[PDB]
Amino acid sequence: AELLLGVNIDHIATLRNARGTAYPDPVQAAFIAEQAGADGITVHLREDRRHITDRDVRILRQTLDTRMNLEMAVTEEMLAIAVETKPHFCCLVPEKRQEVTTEGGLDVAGQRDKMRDACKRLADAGIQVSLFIDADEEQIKAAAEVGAPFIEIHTGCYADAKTDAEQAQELARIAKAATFAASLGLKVNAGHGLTYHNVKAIAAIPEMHELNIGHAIIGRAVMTGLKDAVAEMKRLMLEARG
Amino acid sequence: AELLLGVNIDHIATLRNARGTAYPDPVQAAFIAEQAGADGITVHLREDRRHITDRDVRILRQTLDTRMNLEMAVTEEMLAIAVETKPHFCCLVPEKRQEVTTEGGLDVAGQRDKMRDACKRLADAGIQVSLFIDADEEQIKAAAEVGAPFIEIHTGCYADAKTDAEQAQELARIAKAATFAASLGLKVNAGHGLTYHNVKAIAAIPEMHELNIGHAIIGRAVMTGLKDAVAEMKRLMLEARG
Amino acid sequence: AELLLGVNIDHIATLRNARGTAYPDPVQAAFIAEQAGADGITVHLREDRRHITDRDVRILRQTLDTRMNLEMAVTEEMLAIAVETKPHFCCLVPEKRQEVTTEGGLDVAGQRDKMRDACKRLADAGIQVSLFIDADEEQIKAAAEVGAPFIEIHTGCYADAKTDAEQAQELARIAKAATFAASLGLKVNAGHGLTYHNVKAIAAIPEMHELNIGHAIIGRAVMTGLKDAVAEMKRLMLEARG
Amino acid sequence: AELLLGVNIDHIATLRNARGTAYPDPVQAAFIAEQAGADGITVHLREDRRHITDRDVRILRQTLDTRMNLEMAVTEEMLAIAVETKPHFCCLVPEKRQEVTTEGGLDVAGQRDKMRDACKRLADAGIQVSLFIDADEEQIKAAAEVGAPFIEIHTGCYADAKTDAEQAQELARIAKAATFAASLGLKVNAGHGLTYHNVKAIAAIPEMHELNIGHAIIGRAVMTGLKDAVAEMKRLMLEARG
Amino acid sequence: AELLLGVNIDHIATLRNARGTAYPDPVQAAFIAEQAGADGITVHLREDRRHITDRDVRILRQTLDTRMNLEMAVTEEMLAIAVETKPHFCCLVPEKRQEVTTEGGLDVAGQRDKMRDACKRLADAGIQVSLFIDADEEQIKAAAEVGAPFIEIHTGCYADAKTDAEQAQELARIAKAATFAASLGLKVNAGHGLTYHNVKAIAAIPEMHELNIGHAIIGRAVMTGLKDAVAEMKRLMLEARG
Amino acid sequence: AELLLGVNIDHIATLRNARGTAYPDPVQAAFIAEQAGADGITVHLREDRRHITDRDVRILRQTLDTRMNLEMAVTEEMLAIAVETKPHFCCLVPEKRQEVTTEGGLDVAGQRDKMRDACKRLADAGIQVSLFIDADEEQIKAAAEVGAPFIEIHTGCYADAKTDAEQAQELARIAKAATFAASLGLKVNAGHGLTYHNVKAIAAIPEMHELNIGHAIIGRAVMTGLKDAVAEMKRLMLEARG
Amino acid sequence: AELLLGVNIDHIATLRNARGTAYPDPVQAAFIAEQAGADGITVHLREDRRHITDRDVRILRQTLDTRMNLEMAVTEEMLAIAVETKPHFCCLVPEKRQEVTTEGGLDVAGQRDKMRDACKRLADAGIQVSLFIDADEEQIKAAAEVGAPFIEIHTGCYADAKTDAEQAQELARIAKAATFAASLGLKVNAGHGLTYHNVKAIAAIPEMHELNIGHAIIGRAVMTGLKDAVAEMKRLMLEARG
Amino acid sequence: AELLLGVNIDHIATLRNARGTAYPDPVQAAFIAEQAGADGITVHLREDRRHITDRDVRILRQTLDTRMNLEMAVTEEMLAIAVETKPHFCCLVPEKRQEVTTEGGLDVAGQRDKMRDACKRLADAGIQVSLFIDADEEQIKAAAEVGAPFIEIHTGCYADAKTDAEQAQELARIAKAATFAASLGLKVNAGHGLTYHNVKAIAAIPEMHELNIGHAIIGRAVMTGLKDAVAEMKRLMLEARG
Repeated sequence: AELLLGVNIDHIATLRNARGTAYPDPVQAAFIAEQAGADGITVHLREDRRHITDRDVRILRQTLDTRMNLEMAVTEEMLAIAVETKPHFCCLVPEKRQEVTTEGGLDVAGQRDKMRDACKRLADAGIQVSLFIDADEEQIKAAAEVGAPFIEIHTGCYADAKTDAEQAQELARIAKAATFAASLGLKVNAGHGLTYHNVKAIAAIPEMHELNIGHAIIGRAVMTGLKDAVAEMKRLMLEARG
Repeated sequence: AELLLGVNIDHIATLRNARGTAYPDPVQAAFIAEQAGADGITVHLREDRRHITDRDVRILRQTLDTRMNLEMAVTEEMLAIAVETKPHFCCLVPEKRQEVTTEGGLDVAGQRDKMRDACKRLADAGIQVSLFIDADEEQIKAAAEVGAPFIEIHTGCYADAKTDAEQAQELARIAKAATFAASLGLKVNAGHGLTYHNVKAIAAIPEMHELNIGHAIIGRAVMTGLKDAVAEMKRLMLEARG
Repeated sequence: AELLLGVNIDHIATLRNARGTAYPDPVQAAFIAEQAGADGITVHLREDRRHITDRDVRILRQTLDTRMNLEMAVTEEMLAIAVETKPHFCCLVPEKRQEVTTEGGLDVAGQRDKMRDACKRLADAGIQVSLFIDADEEQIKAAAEVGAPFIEIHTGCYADAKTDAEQAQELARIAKAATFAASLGLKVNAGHGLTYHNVKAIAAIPEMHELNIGHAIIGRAVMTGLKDAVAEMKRLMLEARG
Repeated sequence: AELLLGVNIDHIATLRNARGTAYPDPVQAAFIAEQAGADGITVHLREDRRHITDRDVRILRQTLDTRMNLEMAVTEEMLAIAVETKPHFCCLVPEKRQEVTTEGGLDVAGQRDKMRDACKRLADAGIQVSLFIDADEEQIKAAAEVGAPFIEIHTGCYADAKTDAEQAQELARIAKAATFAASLGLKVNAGHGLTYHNVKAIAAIPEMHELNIGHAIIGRAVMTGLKDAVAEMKRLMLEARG
Repeated sequence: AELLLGVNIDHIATLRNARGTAYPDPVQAAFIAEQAGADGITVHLREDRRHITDRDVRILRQTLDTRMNLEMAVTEEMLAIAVETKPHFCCLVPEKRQEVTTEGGLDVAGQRDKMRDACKRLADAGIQVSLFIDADEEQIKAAAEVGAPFIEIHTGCYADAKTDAEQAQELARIAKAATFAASLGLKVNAGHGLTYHNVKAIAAIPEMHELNIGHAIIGRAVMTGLKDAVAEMKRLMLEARG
Repeated sequence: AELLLGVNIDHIATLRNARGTAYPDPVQAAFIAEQAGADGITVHLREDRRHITDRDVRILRQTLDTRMNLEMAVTEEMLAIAVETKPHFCCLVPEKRQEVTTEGGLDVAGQRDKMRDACKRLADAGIQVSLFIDADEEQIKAAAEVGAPFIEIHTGCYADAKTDAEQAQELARIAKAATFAASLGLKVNAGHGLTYHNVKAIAAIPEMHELNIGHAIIGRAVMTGLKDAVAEMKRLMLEARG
Repeated sequence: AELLLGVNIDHIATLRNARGTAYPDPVQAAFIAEQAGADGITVHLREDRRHITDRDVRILRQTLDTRMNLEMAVTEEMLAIAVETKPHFCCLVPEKRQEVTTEGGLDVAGQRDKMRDACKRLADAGIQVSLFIDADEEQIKAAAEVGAPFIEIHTGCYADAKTDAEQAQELARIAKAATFAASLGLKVNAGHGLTYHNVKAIAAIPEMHELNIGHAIIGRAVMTGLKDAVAEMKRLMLEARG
Repeated sequence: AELLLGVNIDHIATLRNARGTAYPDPVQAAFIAEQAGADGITVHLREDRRHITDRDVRILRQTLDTRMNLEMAVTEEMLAIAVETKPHFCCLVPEKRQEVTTEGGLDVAGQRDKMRDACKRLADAGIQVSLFIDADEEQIKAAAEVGAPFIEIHTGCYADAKTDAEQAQELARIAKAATFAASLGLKVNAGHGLTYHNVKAIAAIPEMHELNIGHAIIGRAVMTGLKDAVAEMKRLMLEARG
């Protein structure tokens, strides 16, 4: 069971929206990445459409050769959109202060009914749901209890570690959380903030299923090209596992 | 006298500022482009520091191997900064509705004193000033009258042409403006909005001195890498001239 | 301007339809071509949707950064599809033997009424029409009379030339045909069957506006990759005109 | 233990044939592939020679540097050619409806006389025979009972699996079919319809001797070139066993 | 018109023959070079089949996409092989003491009877003949009387030029000889011995039709690979005429 | 430990010597290969200096960054050259009828006196000696008694193996012979005749110390360039031991 | 973690200072290395600023995406510079002969007071200290006693080993030294003089934390380019530990 | 008319020497450069052999495939070596203060006896001599009066020009100096300190025969590799003349 990699192309759109032209087109990047080590493409459809737009989602859904992971907030609009779109995966994320925790994860343990409804609903649509949460066992437990098949652990605190001791600390937390989530029947993803220098430690955690990385790749891309940027990340990820 | 190309790296910073990390770093891109066909690097130091930051300007000024073109508004702050920085070039641009025209060019013909002061001031600092203006002969004339050594014609209307007839129209206007500006002792640049498909027609206009292109290059870069993106643009630009 | 390259990506889809998978996708090929030297993308919507399908046209129309040239037979179905799709260019080709001539181009001189009608109806939709015809003065004069802004000379016979003498003769004929056509106010294209070894003599012809090439490019792509295949064809074309 | 890759270049030919030209030439693709990770080259010599032709087989036979794997229907014409051509391997496949099962595999269970004879005849010419069958125990036993050295499991259903569950269900089917086939002294292959995204789980299966892949490889090749298409596939395969 | 390049791939077979293996296979080099700047492929079927063998010719004749230039001695064996093979071109070269010049080229002045017969016989077969001679007037007049449509000047002496004077003189000798041949209605070629550093002076000679180079190309190819080697040669040649 | 690769660059000089030119120059190949996977460079100073010449050895001895493996016949001339040259290694090979085996390797069992003298004399000079012998016990015992520290098994017969049976047997023969040699205190090498498709089985033999390959590498290099050719071989070797 | 690579870019600046230009700039090299396999960048601020200057350190400190390892002599000037610069790592090296030992590493066992002081003062600035010393137990025990968290074993002698025996001996010594050092709670690095051909034996040593390499990498960069030079060194290092 | 490029590989050696190793080796750089656009290779054999050494010159002389240009001070030691070494070109340069003018050039005007003798002596050994002088009429006349075939104008001041005006002033100086030098029968060169950014204006100057560049090329090479560094420079030079 190879460690999978989902490439988030959101920032290709960031770059496009700055001038309101058609380029660069997320649709092209998706092709490059899928053929360069990406097992899935991730797009976050924000409410304010900062980058990825409804057009993007609509055409990508028809052009992706692998599968879509729709990052979105738990709101009527987005729930409706995802059910309509039928993405293979859906990643629920906070987008406001009430749904967010002190670390930026989805507050599941405090919104059990809302999350329960959302999960069954997305599941009836044939969508595999992933609740984006902190390496918090309480949230991890609640996630399991509301029926999500996946949870994506927030690796941002780890990415932003200011000292090695602080980083090693966040690593351990993440690792124990993953092990705990698995013992609950959850498959577990991570990836937020991961870079070419801190990706290996996470990739090594056995419970990890897939890593959703975006920015570091797109940031490497402007220099070296998307093909090599994605390929390097996948190479490093597999090395971590061997 | 080879047609020169200045690569605007602003959007590398756009990409960086989206997540507040250090990468991608404009400093790296500047190296790649200078060695890939760029005769100068252009950075726009906006008042709100959307992308390029004071850090950027400060280090770039020490790392560029060619020369800096500081795009900036005519305000006390920016005038002070540029005098302090001593860029080789300075490109005055509108950033508000009063300094802008109906086309987005710097309103020179209506602010002669402000522009006159700015030009002599930047010139005393040893800076070669370029007034960013529309292909308007009135503005072109005023630009000459206030003492600017350069003017950069706004090629955006041309870039955004919706029909070929409309485009050919904007081309002619641009070409006659350039010829007119030259007969006034001005050296003339262009470049805003130019892309890999419409760059040749502009590059062919003999009066053109240097083209300041940014977005299309950076947008091509996320796919192919900055090296080739800059090189392709310079290749197309020189073909236009032969 | 300079000789333009219209890349026909039909065979990308013949490879696809040979299996029923979604790969390779013409949408990707189009992006690669548009960035490798192609000034337009061409697709031939056959009545039997043998390669290019309606889905290809619908999506391509939204993804192309340049413009679409739609080759199609002159039937109510296609004209309706074409009027609705609104591509920049349209090239009317024969699909049935009662449509073809001795050498293989559209038969305009014999179907002036239908052709006059088509041209009018497509031009009304804002589409610029081109009639694919043999290097035949009769057909060329008729193309003009019916209102077409373009004609595309069928370069097959020249590409199929079995001897050096037969080739030089076909060449001369194409060139004299092009000049005549121009004298009638027509803009002229070509490209069918053109290859890496025989494209220069055609590109050297001054009246040539755009060369639409497919098979030879795709044929080189399977070995080399589309990016280089296209850039090569383009390079050769511009060398011929210098 | 060392997983071999067998590249099928049939679709290089389909491309060519869609036009009647000499290119792209299968003979070229074989050199490229044999030097990019291919251990053998496969060609399916169909009755209607829709792609690979008698010339191809005649020249490929004198130009391959590794070995030929002739795919063919069980007929007198083919057996006769195979015996004469003396290819290293031979893969008996269904071309007609009365010789194919309900899922696609060659119907050996229901043609034991025909197959027993094919095998003895081909084996008598020093050709190692493989029967292209479904992952079905009844067919595998017939295969062994008749004497074939090899069998090639049809991964068609696994490749076409719509849901993840449906895919895992089909994987287990193949893996148990292979283990079983091995217990009866058969060497087992696969490959039909495998892609850069599903090949690994099949390559992980121990009993696999050689994987015969074609379409996905050629489909990647029109984009990246045959060399990298072939080298990637090989790399993924060995990664799966590592 | 277009200055052409014939690539002699003889030395590919030279590397092969030093071992009795099948690699490297001339057939592969051919595809590579024709797709990288070669306009024709040249092979010299020596009597002793030192490198090129009958199978090479037999198969190349079937795989070449451009055309064959068969270099050969004048012997009944070779004339029959040539008439059977029907290569597009035939270059008659000296292989024995009695047929050579002290300078190395074919002694046509001394074998007027033989050569006349060869030119006629090869001509009725539809083969364009070239005589490999020295930049000598007597041999050129001989070549002319005998009926050869082409001549290939021996650029050997120029290539081994020891001083800058010695070289400039041989250059001049060829330039005049080429003009002399043309005034006689002969088309002229050269190439033998030409390298990456001395080719341009020869390519610049107006009367030159095609350059038949092999050894310096193969010698560069062992380091950089055939493709770039061939492409690089072609480029230097085109640079010479620009 | 590390399985090593000695690259025989003899055939570089073979291409050169076919013309008396200075290119390709063995000295260049050496730098290329040592920097691409070679751990040593091997040259065979034949008596007739067919390829490698004294200057090659004289200069290589000065430019090599790793070390020289001098292949040579046992003659007073060569022993003196070797003692003078002081290459790190010396591989004694058969060049005349009286010194060869019907299989091709050095006949040590038949020249015990001569070989013993060579090993001692070359040894006092500080050269590690290897005897090029067949995978034969009598020759190995002979090599052992005479004092040679190394032996290089002749993988020729295995390389020219006609069937999969013939090959598997020669493999087995070498594997056992290698173990036999080691039990005698000899270090063992091989390589001759090994290609990109048969090298792995040999590299996997535990007792193998270094593989001295040349011809298949040069033969691949003519197409792809030395660097990738060498690097690719090295990789296959490392893959074999993993 | 995995063996880390510390790339020393000092020689980038020795190339620069050899002329007084601004190129090549170490700032660029650092970016290339950080993206090619380097986990840290090393610079040696010599008292004579022979290559790396203060400007290099000041800017690098702001541009590096990983972390700075500053090599420096133990003087008040450097310590003050180091305390202020706050690099992640500091490696104390001898610059004067009253600082060096027999083999060339720092002399800690003889200057325990100064070293205890340094370590304390640098650790107080938050810098992690490493003492560059020979593979000498006495020096290692003293490094520990004075408080250093790291030591870097001087691999020069092993890299300079004039014979295989001298090399294996130096190796064994380094390995035994590393183990001892570890038993004292010290983390151990190495790398001086390490090359592409001798780096594996050192990387294979388990106690090795990071390898700091410069000269050999830069030496390969002038030929190959930094990106590949680094990626190669890295590749070799990770192969050694697998 | 055909501008030649002469690459100086002195700094490849400075790199090497800064460490006492064998690499990087100048012999390697010369092959790379000679095959990437260099028409000759230059080496400055200084008195203190700080970079290029007697070994280098001795081996480079037997390995160059184009020709050697020996830069040296006018002394007995050097003349003697030059005469023996028999380099194709020789460039007399100042190494001491009493032999250099106020701007840098060789003082010929003030050492007519010394120079007249050097020239006659070197010329007597078949060496073409060039005097490295300033763009100063007094020195150019002395150069011609003494007999030197060539002169190499020192572009040092133009390269170091601080302001644009100062640069144009220095350019005109060089261009008039060259035209003048030409009128006296001298062949004129340049190159010192030229970069990828200022080389073109110098290459545009008609009278220029060969440009000798080194530092900028090697400085680009540590980043991109010597091949592209050399090929870019050549490309820019020819673009300037085109």
